Amino acid sequence: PQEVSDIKKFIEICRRKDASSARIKKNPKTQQIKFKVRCQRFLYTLVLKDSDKAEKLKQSLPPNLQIKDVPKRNKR
Amino acid sequence: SIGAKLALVIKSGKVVLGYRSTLKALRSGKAKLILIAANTPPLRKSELEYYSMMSKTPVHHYSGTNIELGTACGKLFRCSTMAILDAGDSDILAD
Amino acid sequence: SKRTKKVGISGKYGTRYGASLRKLVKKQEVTQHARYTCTFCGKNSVRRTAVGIWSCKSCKKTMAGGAYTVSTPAAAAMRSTLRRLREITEA
Amino acid sequence: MKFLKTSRVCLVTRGRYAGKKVVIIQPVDQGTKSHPYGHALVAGIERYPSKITRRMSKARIEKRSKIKPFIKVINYNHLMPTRYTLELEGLKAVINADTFKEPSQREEAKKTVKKVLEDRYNSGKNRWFFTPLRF
Amino acid sequence: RKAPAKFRPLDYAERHGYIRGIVKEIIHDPGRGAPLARVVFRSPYKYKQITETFIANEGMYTGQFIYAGKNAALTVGNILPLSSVPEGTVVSNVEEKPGDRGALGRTSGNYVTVVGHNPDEGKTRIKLPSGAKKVVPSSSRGMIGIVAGGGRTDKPLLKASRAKHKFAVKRNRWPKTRGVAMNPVDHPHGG
Amino acid sequence: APTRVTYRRRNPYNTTSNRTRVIKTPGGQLRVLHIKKRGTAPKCGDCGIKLPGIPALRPREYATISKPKKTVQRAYGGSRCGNCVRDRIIRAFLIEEQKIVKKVLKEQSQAEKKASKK
RNA sequence: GCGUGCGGUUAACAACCAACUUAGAACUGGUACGGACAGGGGGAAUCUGACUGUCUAAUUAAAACAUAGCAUUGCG
RNA sequence: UCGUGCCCCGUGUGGCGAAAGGGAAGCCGGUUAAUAUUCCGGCACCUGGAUGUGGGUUUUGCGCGGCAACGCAACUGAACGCGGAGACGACGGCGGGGGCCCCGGGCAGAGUUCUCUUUUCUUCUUAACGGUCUAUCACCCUGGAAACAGUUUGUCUGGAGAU
Ligand SMILES: [Zn+2]
Ligand SMILES: [Zn+2]
Repeated sequence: PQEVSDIKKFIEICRRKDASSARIKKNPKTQQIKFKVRCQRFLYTLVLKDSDKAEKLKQSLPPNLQIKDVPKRNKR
Repeated sequence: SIGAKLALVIKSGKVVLGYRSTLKALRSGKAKLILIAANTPPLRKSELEYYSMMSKTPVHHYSGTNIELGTACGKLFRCSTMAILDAGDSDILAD
Repeated sequence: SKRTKKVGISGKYGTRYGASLRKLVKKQEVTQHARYTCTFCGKNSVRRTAVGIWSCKSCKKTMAGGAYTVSTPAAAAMRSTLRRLREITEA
Repeated sequence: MKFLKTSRVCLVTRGRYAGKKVVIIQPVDQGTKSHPYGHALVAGIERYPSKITRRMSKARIEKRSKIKPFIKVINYNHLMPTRYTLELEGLKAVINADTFKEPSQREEAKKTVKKVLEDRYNSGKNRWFFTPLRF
Repeated sequence: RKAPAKFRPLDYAERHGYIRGIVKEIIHDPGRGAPLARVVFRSPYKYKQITETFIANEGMYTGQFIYAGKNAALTVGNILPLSSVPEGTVVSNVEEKPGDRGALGRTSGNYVTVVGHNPDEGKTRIKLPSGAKKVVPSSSRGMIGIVAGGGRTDKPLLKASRAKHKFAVKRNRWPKTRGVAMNPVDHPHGG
Repeated sequence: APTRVTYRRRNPYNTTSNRTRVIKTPGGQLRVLHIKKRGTAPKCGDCGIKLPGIPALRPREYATISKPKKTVQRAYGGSRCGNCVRDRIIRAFLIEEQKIVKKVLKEQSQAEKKASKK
């Protein structure tokens, strides 16, 4: 697992061809949001403060990338 | 003879004791004499002779060790090589 | 503070092996555990590594010497007569 | 007498250029604020020219006769002075203290040193300076 | 133990001039009371260096240059043919015949004294550590000096454990039971 | 709470290849973790000191890291230390200078001998 | 918030935090106080083997054997 | 190309022999009646191969910076050599780190409650693999120390350069 501290680098990673899927994790106790993209070798995580612009980053993310919100319970 | 001259140079004139200060005196070019002990490492001895050859400085090979060179200087520590910058009242340079 | 009257380093043996043998081993133990002045760097840091092997801690030089002393009187006399024989041969 | 003068040939003993041969451009015995010690501004050879045999072609000769130079501020304790000298007025005031504060000035000085050293090497003189030290 | 303590093979350089080697290590050899010396020489026929193992004489040190050959100097650690040394010198690892790389005077504190020369037939009279007198070819080689580690037997062993530790690496039999302590079936002295 | 552990492999003996350390899992359990031996720092070929700037790894771990991590940008970098390189440079220069001096003196002696013979 | 040029060694002072030993004293119960457990009987000598160690698995553990030290012989 | 040859090199000789020696690389959670570092999910690593993209280097052809110890994502390297690692005893005390043990506060639960006990007990966890900031030794630069200094529980270090 790798952490990305640059929005531009995260945008290029999400536009890589091997980016199979993406998910959004919300931590309201910490008041943060996490964008996790699943590539071939590494899972890349971008950590942001919970904000409207952090929500609008979805619009800058590519459309063909299947993005989903993490549920409260990881049901097996 | 050489010990008495060195002791009077210690009393009157100016010296520097040690390899780095001797090299500094040779680089400055104000060194009047260089003394190298018998048990000095051969590489260091050859480098000191090369520095003195470039600076036109006489070299005396002290037959004693570094302990005896320090004792002849009158100090309580060893001394592999030294530089005499001022002869003072001695005739150690005229030899 | 002197703790033993005469056994010295041989006090580790207690009452064993005999007074004469303890006195014989004491001198070898003392001269083999003493520190010696180096003939290359002038520091007092030459100690025995193995049998007849004497190493200096400072300048990292290893010399071949006697079993319990750095130099043997036979070896020193050998060096003297070798020097005079070499002088005779060259002259 | 002083021997750490201009056009003095020295050997670098520490750093990335250890074992290389340099010529002293400017001796600073008193030191500066940035370097509070006796030091020197030197120019030297990073990549020596390769050997030339009698059966090589002209293109291979001019390819192997190239010299990669460098300029350096170096402490006196990291130099081994040699009795040889290399007097060039093409290297006269080629570098100063402010040369090393701008990357472009270092490139221009290295170009000038390369041209002068290549001319002196093609002259066929001072062969010890262009022969690499083996150690 | 890694390598036997032998001289270099007798070649052109040692037969006609000398060759310089450098002492890299002075090491302990298990089972032997004398330290060994690792000396590196140059191969005259190829680029690769050759490492040898000598019996270290007293006074040898790491970083020292030794010289082996006919024209080598009379200095401790130098290996010379016996024809090139004067009378009264002591040598070590003396070859019984020229080319066997050393056979005589090898243990610690021991040496061989060159008593005399007979150049008419090229012989050298030598004195062994046992007091015996021997005649060897004058081209036999020996290292100048005395074998290091002398005075080893002046210290009492003082303990069965120290005797056991001595003999366990030297493979000699220990402990030794007496023949008179045996049965008559086991020893002629049995009973 | 169970605080006692077991080996996770079939070797039950405390050998030098059987080093373990205690970890606590996210499941709340105490467990062992088999670990490799410590890497050894590469050392100078002349004096034997530890070479600074070079990582201490097991021998086949050095194949997975790049060239600048395994070396120091100097002559003999990653094989000899800086003091030994300086000593080598000074010794080489001084010995070559003395070789030139000895050749000059031998030529002068040969010329003097030729003049005496002639 | 750092750079100097000074000036002073009563911080010998304040604030906060911290754990286990050692010594001393009073009072008090008693048939017991290392209250169970745990845990040398001591001494005067003689013979004997120097000591540590080893053996007769399945009747003998020892003045037996070994040991270090000493002495002799043979071998270039 | 006298086309059906010539040159270079020396070091020898193969196999077996360790589920405790050496050795490339996997962790966590869950799952069965019975297997699990093997299955399932997530997240990794090693070895070997092929060939792209980005970035790097280069018109001063094979990087730049730092006095130095050296650093930085790269930053040519055959034969032939040198070196390091693999690779190493026993014992003694000292220091750092993990885990365990112990103490206090808090939320939740459980027990005790003639009387007392703001009480007693239980859960409160964070793997491999990575990033980043730091950690004894040692090394480098300045400078030159007796009124000797630094310093460990343990007396070693220093004009061969200490504080
Ligand atoms: Zn020394
Ligand atoms: Zn080194």
